Order: sequence, then C-alpha cells, then structure tokens
Amino acid sequence: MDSLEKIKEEVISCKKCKLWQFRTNAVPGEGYPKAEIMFVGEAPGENEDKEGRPFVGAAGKLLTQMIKEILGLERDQVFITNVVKCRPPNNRDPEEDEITACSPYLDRQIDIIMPKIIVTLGRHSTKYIFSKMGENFSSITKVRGKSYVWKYKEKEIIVFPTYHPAAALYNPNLRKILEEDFKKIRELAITP
Ligand code: SF4
Repeated sequence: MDSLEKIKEEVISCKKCKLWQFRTNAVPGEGYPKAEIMFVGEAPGENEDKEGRPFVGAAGKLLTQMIKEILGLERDQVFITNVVKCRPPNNRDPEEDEITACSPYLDRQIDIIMPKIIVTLGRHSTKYIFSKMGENFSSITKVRGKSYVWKYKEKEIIVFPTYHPAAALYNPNLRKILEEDFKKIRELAITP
C-alpha cells in the first residue's frame, strides 16, 4: 500500500517528465503526516532545487515566519509541498504535460494526509486543486482569501487560496493581504 515514504522514493528518482533533466534534487515535500494544514506551492525555485526541500528561499523564509507568527506553528507541524516537484528550466511556469505528469504525486499525498485545510499558494496550485474539486477558476486575485469546501471521500477539506509568498517579498500591501489571509487560515484551523 501507498505511503509518503514511497512517494518520496519515487519522486527523488523520478524521470516521468522532461523536468528531471534539469534538477539537482527533486522536491517531494515534507512535514507531519497527520497535518491539519497542508500548503501547496507551484514548483521549486533554485534554492529548493539545491536543498531538495520546499520553500527554503527568501519566499520560504517569509512563509515560515507567517506560519510561526500568525498560525503559531512550527513547520514540522504542517505539511508543505508543490504541485510540480522539479524546478522548470529557466524558472518558467510548468507546462500542462508536466502538471499532468507530476500531479498524481500530490493527489496521493492528499489521499494519505487528508488535511483539514489545504492552503494553495499561488495561481498554479490553486487552479490545479480547483480542477480536482470541480470548482470554476477565474484568477487568483478573484478567488484568493475565501474558503471553499471540498467534499473528498468521507471528509470535507477546506481549500483556501492565497498569493504565493514570493509575490509578497517586495510588495508591502500584498504582504499585508497575505498576512490577513493567514489570519483567516488560523481562524479556520482552530474552529471545530
Ligand atoms: S516534475 Fe514531477 S513528474 Fe516530472 S520528473 Fe520531477 S517528480 Fe517526476
């Protein structure tokens, strides 16, 4: 039967799409297998590629800070991953065939963890999860900051889209919006 360990093993030696040729390390994701909160980003950047870990760059450090200061959590209490797990060449967006190739890893991760809340960071991860939900996706600007109920298997999963933290690095107002979004996420997390 499946496990997060198996997914990690498959991912780190995975050659199922053309992104494999460009990487130093695949990025399978990390954190608590019974996390109530699961963060899903787009694809790895250059620091993530170098470390084999998600959200470790400047954007990741901001994420970490918000998780600590606003949610009140350490990273090892949540689960963090990406819809695509290898860094696209020249940091382009992933292509449909790449999202198609890689996303079953994410489906499998969701299947195992069954989080209370999935926080989708940015337009790509949000659009992917919306497609699995069967929810119409317009733009990240239009859907961010709202909770969506995803009936999945026996559970309701709350999906909460927001901006990617990299977008908040040099934009004070957008960072204030992300912070407010994380406040709503904490409220969702602590409410029965
Ligand atoms: S991006 Fe995903 S499917 Fe493509 S090689 Fe990396 S782990 Fe495999």
